[PDB]
Amino acid sequence: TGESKCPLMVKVLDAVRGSPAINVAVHVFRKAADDTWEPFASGKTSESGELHGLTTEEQFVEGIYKVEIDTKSYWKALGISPFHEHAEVVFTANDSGPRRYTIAALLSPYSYSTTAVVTNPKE
Amino acid sequence: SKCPLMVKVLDAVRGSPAINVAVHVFRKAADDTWEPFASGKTSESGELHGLTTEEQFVEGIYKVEIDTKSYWKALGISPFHEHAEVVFTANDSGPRRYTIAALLSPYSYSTTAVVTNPKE
Amino acid sequence: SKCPLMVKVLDAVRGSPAINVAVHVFRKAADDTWEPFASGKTSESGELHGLTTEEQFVEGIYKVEIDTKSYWKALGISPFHEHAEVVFTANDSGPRRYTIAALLSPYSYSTTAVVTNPKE
Amino acid sequence: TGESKCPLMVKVLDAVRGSPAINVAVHVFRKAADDTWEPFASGKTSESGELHGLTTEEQFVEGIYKVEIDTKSYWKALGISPFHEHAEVVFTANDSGPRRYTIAALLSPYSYSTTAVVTNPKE
Amino acid sequence: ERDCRVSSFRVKENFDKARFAGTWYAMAKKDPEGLFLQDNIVAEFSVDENGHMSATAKGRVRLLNNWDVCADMVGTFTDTEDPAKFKMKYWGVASFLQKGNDDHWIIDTDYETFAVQYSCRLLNLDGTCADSYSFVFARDPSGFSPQVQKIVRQRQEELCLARQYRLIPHNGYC
Amino acid sequence: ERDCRVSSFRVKENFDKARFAGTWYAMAKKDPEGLFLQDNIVAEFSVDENGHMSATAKGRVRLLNNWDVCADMVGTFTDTEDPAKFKMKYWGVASFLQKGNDDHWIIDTDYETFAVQYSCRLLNLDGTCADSYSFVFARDPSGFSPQVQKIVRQRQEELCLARQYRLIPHNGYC
Repeated sequence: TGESKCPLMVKVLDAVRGSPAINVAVHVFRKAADDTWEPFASGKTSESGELHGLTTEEQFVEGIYKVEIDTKSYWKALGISPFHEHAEVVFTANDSGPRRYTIAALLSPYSYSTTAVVTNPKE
Repeated sequence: SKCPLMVKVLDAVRGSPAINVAVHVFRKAADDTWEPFASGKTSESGELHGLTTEEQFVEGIYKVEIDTKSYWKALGISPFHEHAEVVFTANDSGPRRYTIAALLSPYSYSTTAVVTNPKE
Repeated sequence: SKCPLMVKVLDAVRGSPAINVAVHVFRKAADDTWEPFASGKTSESGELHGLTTEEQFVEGIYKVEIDTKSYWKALGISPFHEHAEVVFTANDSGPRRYTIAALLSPYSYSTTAVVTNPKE
Repeated sequence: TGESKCPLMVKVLDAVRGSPAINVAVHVFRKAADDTWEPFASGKTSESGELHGLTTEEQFVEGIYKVEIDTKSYWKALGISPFHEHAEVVFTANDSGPRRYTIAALLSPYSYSTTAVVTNPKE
Repeated sequence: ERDCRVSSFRVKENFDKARFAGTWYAMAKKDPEGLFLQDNIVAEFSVDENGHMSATAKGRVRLLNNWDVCADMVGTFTDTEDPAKFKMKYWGVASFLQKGNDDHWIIDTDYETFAVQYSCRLLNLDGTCADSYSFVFARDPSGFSPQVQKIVRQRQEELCLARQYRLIPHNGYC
Repeated sequence: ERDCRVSSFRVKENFDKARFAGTWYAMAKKDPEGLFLQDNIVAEFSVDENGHMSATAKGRVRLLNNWDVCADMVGTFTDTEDPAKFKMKYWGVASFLQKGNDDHWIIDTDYETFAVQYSCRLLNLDGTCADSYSFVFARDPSGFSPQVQKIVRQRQEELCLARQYRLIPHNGYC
């Protein structure tokens, strides 16, 4: 796995069904040189509601990233018409070196919340 | 023209106001006895209103308790929350206008305070 | 209300409206190009109001993009989010009232929809 | 334990500072027989902000519980005059046997959020 | 062989719109893949002066965290080349209920007593429906006359979903 | 007149980075527009083997909702063609504190006792600095000798900030 290292980490949750938002489709984008969200990394959440190991510390460079979470699919495939097309989190990452970004999300059809947890490595 | 206390509730699952929720404001008094203060059911627009007067709003350790369970039961979902509380010492520095809004879904809720000063 | 779309923004840290946030509605056009739809700054009461007309709000994937970071830089705290976005498809089933309400704090935010049908 | 065998479980996050809300005194109550919230369990949230191992499967009995997070102390000792007296997740537990309760919370000055994740043991 | 291509399929000769108009209690449905209406299903068809057919079904659907909502839909149809095949837009009175552009094939109907309803959602490459739903309507709550009941069993096999039909309890959930 | 164009400001000749190294206590600061360290500022400058200079600094800032916050920042300096003028990237040990690039000119400093600092953030069209902070750093926290005090008051007027400086208490709020 990592030992504990995880630069970019996504956690997704179902506040309607008290449980892990299993199998969501996260598409982490890195905006590059000219306002072009160049595809960075992608995945599907685990049984534990966590995507993991989307990048290495040598790929995670100082830039505006974007975790885009496919919420509509989670809902369509549950039979409710969701409000939100998808849930995004656009954040300038590794400026001050503190590599560990945990983006956790909490869903329901017409509302979502996101929180970041920015923990320093060993400086 | 006022509303010292004021409650707004919202259904996150059905993207609509949480109509007819039983809100129950208490007022802890002298010896940690939560003495009943005021009650109401949320309107068509999702607002309980006029729950008190300024000269009835004294000082600190108030509580608004919203009967969420009754909302979810009466919709057919087994909620995770017995009911919602917003314990707040509201009156101290005199800024009377309190507006508690809430968002409710089966296994999560979140609420916020919008305390605005009257006219000092 | 006769408000096609409408935004509210609130400062969870200071328990007050988030005054003067630069809200930017966008309407994705024919070829994935987020062509500029409409723009405004939240009022005393945290509300942008009047950003389109019913003949101007067309069945499309709209975006409201809230300037969260300029809210927090001009308060002197280094926020997390570059800004907040609400991307939603609209007026496909005719129910033209949309209210987007957001809740700001440095490293977290939430946003809820309140989709209400006019008079069918 | 190993990983997850931990019936009740609390996690708290600082939505103002971007990190684990370390050292919150989390009190767990358990209503008893006649509307008397007996004191059930207590603790402090760790370096990852987790309180962990508040009870045993043989002590977590069917009934109302309450976890009570002392928020104002957190906020007092950080210099912010908070709105909230404390937070409480009152919840009828163990009825159908599905032991694992995880109450994560999200703390700011004039709002807080919490979410319940109830996962079933192995039926 | 049996000719199960969603092109091979004979549907209603000369469908009078303003005959089909009216309440029809679903009797059997062939489930698609997905959330579908579980039971208690009733349509009500109408065709306004500019000959447009709109319909409204009610019906019990168990939305996943297991709440049995009694879904009110609305369907607004657009006509095709054929008089018995249309394209139907649907949605709920509630924002949260499904929305779509579905198929709505009348296979047959004697407008006074029954109807088979067809909709293929995904075709296959070869032409067989990868996903269909078919409603047998009766125009009387009770069930319906064995003669015409014979007609609709027959059709079902000519449509190839046959052996896949399920009964609908109408037991006043709405 | 005076010439208050940031372009005509004489800074330290032949700055020895490994002779500015060390703790400097802030004594008077000129505020920029914006949120700055309110008082208790102490900077600690160290130059590492590969010639670079790095600074860390503690100080009280009353973060708006009014907490009041001792903020340790970190700075890493990039050199320019002048040995007494650099760019600073700053940030906080806590991710919610202010990051930036500030210029960081050492106007004068006899490394055993003082140093004026200056940094212009926004420059006006005619060249005068539109937004600017400045620190008077003493090496002993009591203040500093009258002689070096008289050099510094001088310098302060050359920069055009004389009459805008205010004192910093050191009271131990960290």
